[PDB]
Amino acid sequence: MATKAVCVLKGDGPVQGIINFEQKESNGPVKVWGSIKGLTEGLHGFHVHEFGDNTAGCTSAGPHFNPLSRKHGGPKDEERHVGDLGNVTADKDGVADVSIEDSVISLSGDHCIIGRTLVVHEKADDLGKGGNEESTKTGNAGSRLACGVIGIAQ
Amino acid sequence: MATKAVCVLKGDGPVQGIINFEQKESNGPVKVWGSIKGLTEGLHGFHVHEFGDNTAGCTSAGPHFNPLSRKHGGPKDEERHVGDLGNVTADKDGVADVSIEDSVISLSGDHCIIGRTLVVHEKADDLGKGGNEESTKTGNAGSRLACGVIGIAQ
Ligand SMILES: [Zn+2]
Ligand SMILES: [Zn+2]
Repeated sequence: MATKAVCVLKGDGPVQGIINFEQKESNGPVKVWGSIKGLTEGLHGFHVHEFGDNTAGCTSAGPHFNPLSRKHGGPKDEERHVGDLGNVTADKDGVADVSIEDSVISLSGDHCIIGRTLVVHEKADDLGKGGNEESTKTGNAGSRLACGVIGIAQ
Repeated sequence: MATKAVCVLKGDGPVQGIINFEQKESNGPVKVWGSIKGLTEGLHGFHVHEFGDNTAGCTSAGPHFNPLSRKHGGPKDEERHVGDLGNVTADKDGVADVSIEDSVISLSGDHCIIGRTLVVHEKADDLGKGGNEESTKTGNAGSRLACGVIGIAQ
């Protein structure tokens, strides 16, 4: 049904952004693109979380969206959360230019991410390869800097 | 299979609030309740708009959600937009304690309002009885005071 979606990211700090999603075929991949500003230079975990609940800011978004009950990985791993979109990279000006294609998320059906929350994190996602409990759950990406509900777009 | 949703309404003015949605059965009504502050005493149009797109504030939400291409009505009318939830009423302190039950909106299927935008309006919705062109589109409810994307809730 939905072929386009959009998310406005905001937080308590300076991190702000707009991410676009496009899926021209229901059984095809989703392109995810846009820009995030206000970030510290370097890598930042970038995940779809389960709830589109911003009533307590990014905290009420709950955990990584994981309907298949897998362990956390990078977006190229077979073992991954549906929500695991890896890292975005901020340049020296604090701007991350996002350009991702993904085959696991969907804008329709059981992996559908409309109505869930996109979150950019304080630290790099260790892609589930950090050798501890936390790595297998969250990637050690730490704090939530900005988030927004993924909405249907024209 | 969502059975709960939530929406944080924010705007450029004093209007803000949190609205909850619950739909225990997919063939059943959706209960809509919560609290919005900052509103002038009396009736305010309360609608689901088509896009969950807050890139230009409430303007980018587009028109009332209307997948059946009907004219604007009140929620008790057969001729209504899916998104036509009617009015909410703010008391003398500016508070609307919202409590609605509606069987045309849904949290799944064709009429699913997850990922769409809830908007509270400046003026009363005339429920399509205003006799002018605008009544059949917006109910003459006027500008958008606060809005948010409807998200899946726990
Ligand atoms: Zn994960
Ligand atoms: Zn309408």
